Order: sequence, then C-alpha cells, then structure tokens
Amino acid sequence: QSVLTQPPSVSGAPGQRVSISCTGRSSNIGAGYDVHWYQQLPGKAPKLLIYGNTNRPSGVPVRFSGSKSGTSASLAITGLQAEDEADYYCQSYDSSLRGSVFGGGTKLTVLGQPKAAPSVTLFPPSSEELQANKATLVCLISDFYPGAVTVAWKADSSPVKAGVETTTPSKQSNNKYAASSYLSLTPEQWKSHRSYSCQVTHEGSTVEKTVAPT
Amino acid sequence: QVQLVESGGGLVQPGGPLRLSCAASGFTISSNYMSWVRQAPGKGLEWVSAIYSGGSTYYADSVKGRFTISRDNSKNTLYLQMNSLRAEDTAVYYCAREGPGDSIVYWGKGTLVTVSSASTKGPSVFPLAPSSGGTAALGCLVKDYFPEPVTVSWNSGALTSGVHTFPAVLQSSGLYSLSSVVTVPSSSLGTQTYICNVNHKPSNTKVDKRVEPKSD
Amino acid sequence: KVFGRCELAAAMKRHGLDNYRGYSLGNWVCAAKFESNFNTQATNRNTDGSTDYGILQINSRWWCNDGRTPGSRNLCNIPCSALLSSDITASVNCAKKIVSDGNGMNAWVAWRNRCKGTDVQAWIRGC
Repeated sequence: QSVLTQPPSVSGAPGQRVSISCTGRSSNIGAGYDVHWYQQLPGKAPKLLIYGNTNRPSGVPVRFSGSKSGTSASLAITGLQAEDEADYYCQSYDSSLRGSVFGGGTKLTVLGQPKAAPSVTLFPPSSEELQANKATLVCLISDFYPGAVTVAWKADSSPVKAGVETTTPSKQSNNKYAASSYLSLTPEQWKSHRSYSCQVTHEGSTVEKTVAPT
Repeated sequence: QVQLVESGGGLVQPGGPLRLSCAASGFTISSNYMSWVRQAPGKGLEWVSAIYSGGSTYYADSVKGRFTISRDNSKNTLYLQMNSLRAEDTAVYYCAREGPGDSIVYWGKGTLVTVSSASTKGPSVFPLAPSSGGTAALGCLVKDYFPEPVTVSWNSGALTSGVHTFPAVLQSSGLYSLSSVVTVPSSSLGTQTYICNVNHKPSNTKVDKRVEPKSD
Repeated sequence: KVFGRCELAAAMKRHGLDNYRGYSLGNWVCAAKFESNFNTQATNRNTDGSTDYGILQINSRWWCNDGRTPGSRNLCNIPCSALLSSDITASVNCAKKIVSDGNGMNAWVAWRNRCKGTDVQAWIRGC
C-alpha cells in the first residue's frame, strides 16, 4: 500500500509552530534506518533540509528541526513565514524492498502572508495570425497571492463561454502565482464586436482589461 | 564547481527504449555513490537506481529487469538504459550525488521523458506587439505543440530582466500553448531590437521572431 | 574478546574481506565498530523475538540458528553460538553470504547510518 506516509496538506499562520509527520514500517523507520528531509520549491529540484534524524546542513535555519522514534518521524517549523511555502518529503531505506524510499509529500500553506492583487495584460490577435485565418486573445495574470482566481470573458456586455481555455494557478520564482486564459475565435467573430474584456476576481479585488478591433 | 548535466530525454512510443546520460565535472564518479530519482508531473519523488563507489548496482521493484545503470570513467559519465517503457514511466529524471547514509547532497536540473503514441507537432510562433506609464509589455505566442517542453530566450540570451515565460495550457485537442512576456521601458519601443528565440527539440523547431510596434 | 581497530583490520584482511564484492576493507572495520564496538561476545535481543550475535551482529531470524526465534530460516547454515567465538572465521563466512544478497552492506543498519558514503579508509589508516 504505502511505504512511508505523510499528510497530503498542512497549514499555519505567520509566526505559528507547525509539525509534519512521517509514519513508517518495521522494514524501514522501525528497522532502525535514519530519516532525511527535503524541501522542494516550485520549478526546482529538491534540497536536503535534515540529514540523520536531527542534523541541519549549512544555510538551513534553526527554526527547522527533526525528531524520530519507533516507527514515526516528524519535521517541526517554528515562526512560520512566506518563504516556508513548499513541498516537503521524508526519506529512508527499506530492507525488504532492498532500496531507498520516499514519502508521498506534504504541501505546506502559510495562511494569513501579505495578500497581493493580480496584474493583468490582454493581447488582441496579431495581424500575422489573422492573415493565417486564425484569432487568439491572450489574457496574462501574474504576481497574485492567494492562488484562487476566477476569469470572466465578455464580448461587449455579454458573457462568453465557448472557446475559453484557462490554466490552474501555478507558483513563480517569488513564492507569487501566475495564470493564463486563451479565447479562440474566427477572424469574423473578432470583427463582429466593438469590445472584448478579460475580468479577474481575487478576494474582493477586481481587475478588467479591454481590447477593440483597431 | 560541482556540476551534473543530464541529456537523452524526449518522446518515445510505448514498449520502446531510451538511454539517458549524466556528464559530471568538479568531482569523480568512480569515487562517489551515484543515483537516479524520478518525479511524474504533479506527483512525488521516486527512487529508481544506484551505483556504489566500489562498482555495486541496485534497483527499485517497479523498474527491476527493464532498467540498467552504468558508468564510464574515461568520459566521467553516468548512464541509465530504459527498456519496454510505459505510461507510468513518464517523468522528469534526476541525476544525483549521495552524501552520508544515501542522503542526496547534489542534484542535476533533470530531463523530461514522455512515453506516448501521439504525433509530434511543431508550434506556430506569432508576435505580441506592444500596446498604444513608463513601462510597456510585449511578447510571443507559442501555439499548438506536442509534447513538452519549449524553451524561449530573448535577444540570444542577452535580455533577462523583466522576462516572464508562463506555464503552458493543455487544450481539449491534446496540444499545448505557451506565452513569453517582457516588460521594457516605453522610450525604447521602435528603436531597440526585440527577438524571441523559440526552441522545440522533439520537432526540430528553431525560430527567431522579431517583435515590433504595429504600423497603421 | 575486544579487538583493537588495527588488530581487527589485519584479521579481516587475512580472512579475505578486502574488496569482497566491491567493498573495501574500511567498510567492514567501520561496520563492526558501530554494530558491536569490537566485542566478539556482543548479543542484542530484539522485541520481535530475534537476537543479533557477535562482532558483526548476525540476526537469528534469517541467518543463524539459536533455537529460540519463531519462523527461523538459517540461511548461513550455522548455530548462533559459533558466531560468539574469539576466532572471527565463522562470522566472516556468514557475512560473505549476507552481503551477496540484494541489500548488500545495507543489511547492517549501523553501516548504512554511520559508514555508507563516508571516508571509510580512515578506519584502516595508520595500521
């Protein structure tokens, strides 16, 4: 079933102490094998956080600590902050399966982090694309926190549903979120309206950008 | 100084083979404990194989019999031979250097391996001209490609500040679409050259698209 | 019997452990230190009903027979009492069979935790 088990999600407020468990088997943690921890930032390879059961490599702050006894292991984080938001994995060795083994991982959310409203950029279809008999409207959303957003497209004052493709928000190299929304139309549909709008809602904040066939 | 560069990643059909390479510099492979670790899109880490400094080799049960790890001291390179690959083998493959007690001290950037029977498709590149208050946004639209990835640089790598390449959208058609945007000062528009360098290795697509203000 | 580190390193070399299955002499010396603390009489009873005997702490459920462990397999084909001897021959011969398994030297918990990936050569240095 599961070789090493961690809770899929954990959340705390800035300044709060939080713990992440790692349950093992008699063939791994319970066999006497040491547990290592990794921190993985989005769009990056993992980095060693705890080696042995308690040791910290250079550069890792004192606010990160590890504990291990019996068949279980734990990672504690005191004085929670924005930069702590990442995926955490525990790791050991299993003598029955004859190999190194990783936990399923835990996503750590820091709920409270200063909020940031999204920046919106809307591009009309290019003359080069229209000359190829195609039309794509590009709505780019960046630098927002938290990651929950709703995208709404309008053709003048009427809501448009068909031909819309939107990404699920994803983190950037600055611990904000990014998202894209694409509206596929024919050159005739683009020229049939006076204005096209991309509206983004984010916790009581609203940002609208508009393009017009010109 | 310590570097690990992985190559040999790409598209393969189900049941077909692929051979990965890992070129090291700043240390000697023959004197270190090396390993391969994989991660499927949006999933956890999976240990694959290991090669001990003495020459010993070990494998995970999910890859046992199909995979083979080796090294070449003449070229200081680590290898991973993969046979009878399936959909469960689709992942970013990492080359790793082990410290004490099989803890991983150094990691490579990783190479993507896609196991699919779907057709390779090169993208259509279109310029995203600057709009008509000291800064302006411009970019390139990378339309309809399969599979991932696509790399995009600006002015042959020279332009880095204000660059933002967005994560791709997976359309209902099964093809991907991506956008790259750079924020520049408005005073440079129409003078400074802006060229997006797009690369899609699976289809052998290499394009340079110049982005300039719209003429009316 | 309690060995000196250079005394044990020489005994292990005369019994053929140097580079046995690609494992240098220092690995074997480091393992015995963190498993038994160089004592041939060392015996560790476990809560699971099994015991680890001798200088290389060989388990009574899979490798040796002590007539006290339920579900015993005795893959080394020897009584656990032979591994408590001052003559390391029986312990070395069983260790040669163990490391030939898929676990390699990881079969020794203390070797994986304290010796694997370190400068093992330091244990045989100055002898």
